[PDB]
Amino acid sequence: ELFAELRRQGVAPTVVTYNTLIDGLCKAGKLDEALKLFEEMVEKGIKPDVVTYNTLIDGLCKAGKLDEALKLFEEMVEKGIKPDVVTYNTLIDGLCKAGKLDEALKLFEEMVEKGIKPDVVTYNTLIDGLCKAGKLDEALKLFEEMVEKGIKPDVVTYNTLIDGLCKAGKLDEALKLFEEMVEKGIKPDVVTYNTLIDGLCKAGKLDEALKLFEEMVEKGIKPDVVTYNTLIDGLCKAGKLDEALKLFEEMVEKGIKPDVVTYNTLIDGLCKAGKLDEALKLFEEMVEKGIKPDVVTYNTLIDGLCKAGKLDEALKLFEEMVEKGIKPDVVTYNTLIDGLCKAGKLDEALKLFEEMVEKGIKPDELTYRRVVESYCRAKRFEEARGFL
RNA sequence: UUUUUUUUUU
Repeated sequence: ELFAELRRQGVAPTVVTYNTLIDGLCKAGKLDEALKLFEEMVEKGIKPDVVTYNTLIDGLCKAGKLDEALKLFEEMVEKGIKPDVVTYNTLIDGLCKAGKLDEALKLFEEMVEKGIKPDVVTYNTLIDGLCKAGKLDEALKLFEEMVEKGIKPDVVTYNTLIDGLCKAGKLDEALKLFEEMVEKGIKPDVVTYNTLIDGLCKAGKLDEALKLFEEMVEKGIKPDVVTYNTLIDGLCKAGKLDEALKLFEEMVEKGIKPDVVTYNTLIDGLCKAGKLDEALKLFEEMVEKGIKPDVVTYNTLIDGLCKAGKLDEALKLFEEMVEKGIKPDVVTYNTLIDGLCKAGKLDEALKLFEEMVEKGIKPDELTYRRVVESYCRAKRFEEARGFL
């Protein structure tokens, strides 16, 4: 509202004010209103700049609308508004996270071709894409390459590689790398410790994780919500749910405020244990304390109910889910498809795939495998061949 | 004023 008022008087809105606003709308979520602000400013004769483009482009990548981001990239190049190292960083990230690492490497080549030097963020972004694509190998290569270029690895560089190494099973390497970053002027942070803690929990070394938690508290590094979500998931997975609820209480007492992941993590643990009551209790409680269940909450509950054989209840939560405006995803659909299919409700399952395709959700491997399976033991085999 | 790392669901 302050905008109209500022206009009203004699203050001509800058491009930075529109950029600030558009960023706000792109974070707050509402993308299409951001686009609308873009058109409004274009109209008023205020020229969108390279920051305007980068902002919208980022927001479109993170709304899943990649190809639209690329439309905007095209458009900015048409206008002579030259993409900069940030434009390319944004797009490289967007491509890596949409499973198009090869195209990302393309943009990486191209920016150099245009006299744009990759910076520490470019490298961090690619080392992350590389790791998450299984290519630890290439990631470390890149880590050598950036030092060759005189670009100084930062905390994010080390955090990224510590994580990749953990995820590949190489806990010992991650630890040695942690030591290396300390032996340098790089002070680890909450993320370094959170990453290491997660790595220790995943490898079944929960007490080493708790030790490390003590050490970060000692070293003056305040644990955050992620720290506690990580230890809570570790305890639930280790089968120690009492202790996890204890840590939950404890974080509330330490002034850490549980978020949606805290609640999903607990709901998962309780569902997996078969304590579907306590789980539903926490679902209602989170809504009560005003923490909006997302798609993972409902997915988690639905899978808990299907696994218990409470199909009706599960389906019901799917309905309530939609009615609350919560948009399903491929996980929701794989879960119900799976559950229906186990129940000899292959027809409905197929219908669920139909709807899935009709709302604009990609089916993914598991969906394919699953509906093929169900089509088979049915048994309509030509029906499956045509479905693929 | 915009871009990179850690935790939860099939």
